[PDB]
Amino acid sequence: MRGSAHVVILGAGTGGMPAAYEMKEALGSGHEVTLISANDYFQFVPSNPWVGVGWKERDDIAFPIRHYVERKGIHFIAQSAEQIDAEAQNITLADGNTVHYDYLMIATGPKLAFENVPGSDPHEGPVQSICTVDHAERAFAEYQALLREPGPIVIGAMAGASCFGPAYEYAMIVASDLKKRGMRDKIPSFTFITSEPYIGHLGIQGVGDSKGILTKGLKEEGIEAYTNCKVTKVEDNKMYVTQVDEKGETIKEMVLPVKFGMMIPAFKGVPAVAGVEGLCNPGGFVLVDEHQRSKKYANIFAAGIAIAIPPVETTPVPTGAPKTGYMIESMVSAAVHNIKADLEGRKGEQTMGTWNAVAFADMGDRGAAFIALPQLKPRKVDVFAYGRWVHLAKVAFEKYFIRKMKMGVSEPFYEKVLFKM
Amino acid sequence: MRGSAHVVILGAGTGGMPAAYEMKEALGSGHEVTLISANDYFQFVPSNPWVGVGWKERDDIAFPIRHYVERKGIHFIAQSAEQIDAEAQNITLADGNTVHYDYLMIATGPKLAFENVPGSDPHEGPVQSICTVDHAERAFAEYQALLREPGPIVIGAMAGASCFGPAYEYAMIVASDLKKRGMRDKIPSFTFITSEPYIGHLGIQGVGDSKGILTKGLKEEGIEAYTNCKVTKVEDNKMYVTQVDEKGETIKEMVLPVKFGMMIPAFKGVPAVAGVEGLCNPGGFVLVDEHQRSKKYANIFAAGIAIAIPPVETTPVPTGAPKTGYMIESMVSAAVHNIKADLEGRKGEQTMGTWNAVAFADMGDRGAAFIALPQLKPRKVDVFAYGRWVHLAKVAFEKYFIRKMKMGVSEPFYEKVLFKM
Ligand SMILES: Cc1cc2nc3c(=O)[nH]c(=O)nc-3n(C[C@H](O)[C@H](O)[C@H](O)COP(=O)(O)OP(=O)(O)OC[C@H]3O[C@@H](n4cnc5c(N)ncnc54)[C@H](O)[C@@H]3O)c2cc1C
Ligand SMILES: Cc1cc2nc3c(=O)[nH]c(=O)nc-3n(C[C@H](O)[C@H](O)[C@H](O)COP(=O)(O)OP(=O)(O)OC[C@H]3O[C@@H](n4cnc5c(N)ncnc54)[C@H](O)[C@@H]3O)c2cc1C
Ligand SMILES: CCCCCCCCCCCCO[C@@H]1O[C@H](CO)[C@@H](O[C@H]2O[C@H](CO)[C@@H](O)[C@H](O)[C@H]2O)[C@H](O)[C@H]1O
Ligand SMILES: CCCCCCCCCCCCO[C@@H]1O[C@H](CO)[C@@H](O[C@H]2O[C@H](CO)[C@@H](O)[C@H](O)[C@H]2O)[C@H](O)[C@H]1O
Ligand SMILES: CCCCCCCCCCC1=C(C)C(=O)C(OC)=C(OC)C1=O
Ligand SMILES: CCCCCCCCCCC1=C(C)C(=O)C(OC)=C(OC)C1=O
Ligand SMILES: [S]
Ligand SMILES: [S]
Ligand SMILES: [S]
Ligand SMILES: [S]
Repeated sequence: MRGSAHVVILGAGTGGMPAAYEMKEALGSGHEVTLISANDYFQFVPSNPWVGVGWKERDDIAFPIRHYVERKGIHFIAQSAEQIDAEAQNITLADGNTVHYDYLMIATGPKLAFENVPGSDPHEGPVQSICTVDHAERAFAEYQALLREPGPIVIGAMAGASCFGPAYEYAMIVASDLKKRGMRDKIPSFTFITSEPYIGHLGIQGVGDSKGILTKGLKEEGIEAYTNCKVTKVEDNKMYVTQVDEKGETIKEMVLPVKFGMMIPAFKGVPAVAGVEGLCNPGGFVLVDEHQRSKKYANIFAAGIAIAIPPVETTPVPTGAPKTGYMIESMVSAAVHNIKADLEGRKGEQTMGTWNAVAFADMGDRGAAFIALPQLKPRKVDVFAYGRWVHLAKVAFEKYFIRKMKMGVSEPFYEKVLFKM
Repeated sequence: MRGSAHVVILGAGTGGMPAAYEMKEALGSGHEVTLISANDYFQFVPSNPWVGVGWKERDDIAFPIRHYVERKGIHFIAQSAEQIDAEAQNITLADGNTVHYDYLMIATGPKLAFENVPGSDPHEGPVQSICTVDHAERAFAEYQALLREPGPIVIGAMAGASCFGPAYEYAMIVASDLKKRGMRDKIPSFTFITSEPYIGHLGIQGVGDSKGILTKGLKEEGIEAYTNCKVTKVEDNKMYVTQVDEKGETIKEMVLPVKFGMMIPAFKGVPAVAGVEGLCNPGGFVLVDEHQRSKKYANIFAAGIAIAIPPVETTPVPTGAPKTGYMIESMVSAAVHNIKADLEGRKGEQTMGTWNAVAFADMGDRGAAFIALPQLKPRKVDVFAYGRWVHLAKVAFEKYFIRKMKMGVSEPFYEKVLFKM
């Protein structure tokens, strides 16, 4: 309302949860902040692969949101938004109730586009997913069914995927867990299928010696790897795969039996956001400027996986570049700053800064990680790391981020200054 | 003097040059800042290996100091200090003139301890050095003599060395340059000799896969490598090397003929500083507290290679851990802050922060670099990088640091925030 603007944050994930706290800290008691989310709990997404192999449980990586945001004066609605009317500035919830906003910050993450590959939905066949804790639990249940009745394994990433690290991580920890259980020798075949033009491309044209290291890692585990692949369908417990050459021409088709499978799907924008006229590209991603502001609606901002970022290359099989946590938090920080600036008679000038990708993977006792910036080469930083210390750093960061999601954030967010003293 | 304290910075190197500018910026026109240095020019030390193979010249990496510091109100004395009387607070210069100080910041870098190995002084025999531009020029002259009359090459690091990267870099670029000149096949033997307990230890117990990468790099260049070595003498154009086992017992002695040689020497404190009673350890390094303040004299501070840092391990052949640029600048920044604090009735609380080591090496088209922190394992960051981008980053940083040494510094110093936007 006038003089007391209502800011709604849609989606309580890696971007949206911090966005809610930061928005309320920034605006104070004179304004209303409402966080709306499909789930009543927060989950630490990067730990889902471990849930998928039974190395972690839901309770380790997830917690109920309400009390933590409410104690900060933030309203919480645990309902999915089904429609957004950008003209009237009304959000229609799954229960049919309506929420009006003065500013909207979209942080809705990805729609997991299983529809791209008929039969690939985790509920339709043997190809599972570890992108959410619900799905990771389902993946682990199927993994146990595999242990009871061993059969072919296929892990990888679909055409159009932008999130490749977790596929490699999952393959490695499944292989590891099999060995632990003395079951590895009972698997007839273990295959890695990816849309990447080469192993370790990771949607970022490689980082450090990711190609050499991941290539050798898969080989060492007896995992046969295929690149430039797209899955045309999953049917009768078989994955139908087409492999192309540099020019997109078929060099082979394969039919792979699958007892246990996990393929990272392509991401699209969620339906309620994609459905807003003029807001998004054909993929459903919000078209925003450098200030995280929608190009169509001046009072809609967006951050996280939900925003559109232009491609920098065109791979033989479509692939996308990942949108990772540090860049996401930079988007959130900028959006919050610029909304506040708007509420104070200014055009905020803050941007997300330089494009970058960062990621951790934990194989158990040791981890891998990378940092790449900016997007195109030659880069200013292009590094891949491996070792026990990376495992320890992942453990530490998870513990930290979860505590911060409970205690609240406000500051820029980062402890780079704390560990450098 | 009273109400107008005189601060003297001794040594105009990586630490001292910035220290002079930062001190004057911090104190302003009410105080006097004098920079005293043995040479009338600044040199960018990390580029010396390239001067040593003729890939760079003195004029590329060095420039006269006077005008740049004087235009900032800093007094410049291009004389070596020969004696320091800490009681009277008087510095005796090489010309016999005396300079009084109220505060002294020692930034005198290393004494190159060739005396540890009889015959190893660059002027005494074929074993040269690339630690200074004077010496690197001499190394290149001898390298040309090698080209005229090919013979055995021996490159490496002496017992007690703490600076290992440049030995590997130099070996690699000499091998590279030989190939360029079609002379590589004319070298009867090319040997790498190091006090490190293993290749790629680097005085920091390894970083990333430094061991594997440097091991393979030397092998690829046909360079035979020996670890756990100390040179007992250089004589009649032969290097007498003793190799020990884990327990320091001789497993062999070797006598290596040398036509062209380069061994990084051990570092000690410079004589004028080491000669100050109670100031230093037996090695000549200033014993300081966390605030960079001498433990003996409250008005003497120290930064850079000149300070004592306790060892964290005891290798079969003595080795030391490197003191590198980012940590050095942190020492400088803290010293300046705490001297100013003293001049304003306070004990400055600023410290150099977390121990870390960083380094670049440039092989021509591609570079290597590492970051390790803190000193003991498991680390919070332990990374090794290689590629064209590292070459480009080294070129950029050199260009930047040299310009900053001409234009002046004041700020914390760093552009991490500039390239992240
Ligand atoms: C398996 C996996 C591993 C990853 N590993 C890393 C890593 O190591 N490092 C890294 O930096 N990044 C990693 N990422 C990438 C990225 O950081 C995460 O995907 C991150 O969670 C994305 O944040 P987000 O805020 O954009 O979306 P999300 O965290 O997915 O949050 C979206 C939120 O919006 C909600 N929502 C969706 N639709 C609606 C609706 N219509 N109405 C209301 N709410 C809705 C969702 O329930 C969810 O709470 C990983 C990603 C995955 C999937
Ligand atoms: C070959 C080489 C390569 C290196 N590579 C890297 C790298 O890649 N990355 C990195 O971060 N670090 C690197 N270092 C390590 C370190 O950063 C440098 O040695 C750095 O120059 C040390 O800074 P300093 O200020 O302590 O000493 P210096 O830079 O050596 O400065 C000491 C100054 O004191 C003067 N001085 C000495 N005695 C007296 C006296 N009695 N009276 C007056 N003045 C005196 C000297 O002339 C000199 O100007 C490298 C070192 C060397 C030798
Ligand atoms: C972060 C997301 C992107 C990637 C996700 C998943 C990656 C899976 C990791 C597979 C790699 C396993 O293979 C592993 O790699 C490194 C090689 O560089 C080796 O380790 C080697 O380098 C490391 C440091 O980096 C040294 O500490 C070690 O002594 C050395 O042998 C391991 O001996 C090898 O077993
Ligand atoms: C910084 C100071 C400390 C070290 C100083 C001097 C180091 C000398 C460098 C010798 C290494 C040369 O060997 C080189 O190493 C890397 C392997 O990791 C290889 O490069 C490999 O990893 C890089 C990324 O890191 C990839 O871009 C490349 O595609 C891959 O092949 C090169 O193919 C090999 O030729
Ligand atoms: C320098 C080499 C590795 C050490 C990096 C330490 C800190 C970076 C952690 C990466 C990370 C960031 C930044 C991050 O913002 C984030 O989102 C919350 C993650 O999880 C999804 C991350 O894993
Ligand atoms: C993250 C991987 C590598 C990129 C690092 C970029 C900036 C760091 C440069 C290293 C360096 C620092 C910090 C430094 O302070 C310094 O002294 C002036 C150097 O020269 C001696 C350096 O080479
Ligand atoms: S998923
Ligand atoms: S990734
Ligand atoms: S030297
Ligand atoms: S080094």
